[PDB]
Amino acid sequence: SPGIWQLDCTHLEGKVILVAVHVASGYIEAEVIPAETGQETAYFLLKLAGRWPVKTVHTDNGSNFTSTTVKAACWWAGIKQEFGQGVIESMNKELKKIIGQVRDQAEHLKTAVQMAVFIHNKKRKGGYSAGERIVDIIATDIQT
Amino acid sequence: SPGIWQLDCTHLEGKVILVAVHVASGYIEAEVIPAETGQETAYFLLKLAGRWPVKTVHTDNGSNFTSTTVKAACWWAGIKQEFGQGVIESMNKELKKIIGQVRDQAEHLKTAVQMAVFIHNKKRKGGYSAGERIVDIIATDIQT
Ligand SMILES: c1ccc([As+](c2ccccc2)(c2ccccc2)c2ccccc2)cc1
Ligand SMILES: c1ccc([As+](c2ccccc2)(c2ccccc2)c2ccccc2)cc1
Ligand SMILES: [Cl-]
Ligand SMILES: [Cl-]
Repeated sequence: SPGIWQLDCTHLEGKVILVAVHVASGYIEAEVIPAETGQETAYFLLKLAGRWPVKTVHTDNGSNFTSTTVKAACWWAGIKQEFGQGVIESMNKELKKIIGQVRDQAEHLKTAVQMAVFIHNKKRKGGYSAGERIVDIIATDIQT
Repeated sequence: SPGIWQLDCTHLEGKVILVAVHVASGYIEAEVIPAETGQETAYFLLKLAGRWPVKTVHTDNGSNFTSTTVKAACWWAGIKQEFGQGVIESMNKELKKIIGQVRDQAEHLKTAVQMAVFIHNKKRKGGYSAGERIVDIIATDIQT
């Protein structure tokens, strides 16, 4: 299902990392956020939905989606919560693994996170990359 | 040329808006940044290059790309500066136009910017939208 995304937060170095995964492809979008709050979640959701066709979002922490600010962002962008596993578990530990490997390539964690996203999305696995798969899935979906 | 992006900053309400446009499609990515600095430009460049295949970036303010931090981000991500107009002028005023129209739909400007990106990218112009065009262009490019 091409419009389904998974969104969670993880923690590293006293900071919070919001990680979104496009389920059908394994492509990730991530941001280091200053605090685990509804405001940050809502702003990220609105940003993502303007960049990719987001129809439903799943999470492993349902409480992350209860705040008025998150519900208003889902309302405006027309997102609904996905009510129904292997891919997502493998992308987050793999993201932390890649972060660990490039941590010394930047001063700040936020920089290393985006180096990790870049490596993850371009890594051919075979054997296309997640980046190649999301664009194929969406482009195929557009054309009927 | 599918890997070319244009990046500039604009100003509204005492704030700075970084606007990136994928030249061949008119798709936009934008962020309200706290300051017009090399650090913010570099972080945005690294983020963008992990999400789309960025080969060259053009700007209407060449000085925006001279800081060690921006050059290091371009080095790491393998981006080069594009050395060689209608589309970009039409997207920024159009973004400010859409922002003006939704400004009262959110408290903060940063929220309205991302509502404006969302509307812009989904607007069918015919007659596909910029979002549809970038995915078609990239997916076509991948497959030879
Ligand atoms: C490999 C080696 C060095 C960096 As550099 C850097 C800065 C502090 C500690 C360790 C590495 C870097 C550039 C941009 C953003 C984050 C880190 C770096 C290396 C050479 C010239 C400029 C910057 C990246 C990859
Ligand atoms: C993010 C930014 C704005 C809203 As609204 C609102 C509009 C004007 C000033 C302040 C907030 C909102 C409406 C209803 C319930 C919750 C939030 C909003 C109102 C009307 C149209 C679009 C958005 C929601 C989420
Ligand atoms: Cl850094
Ligand atoms: Cl707001």
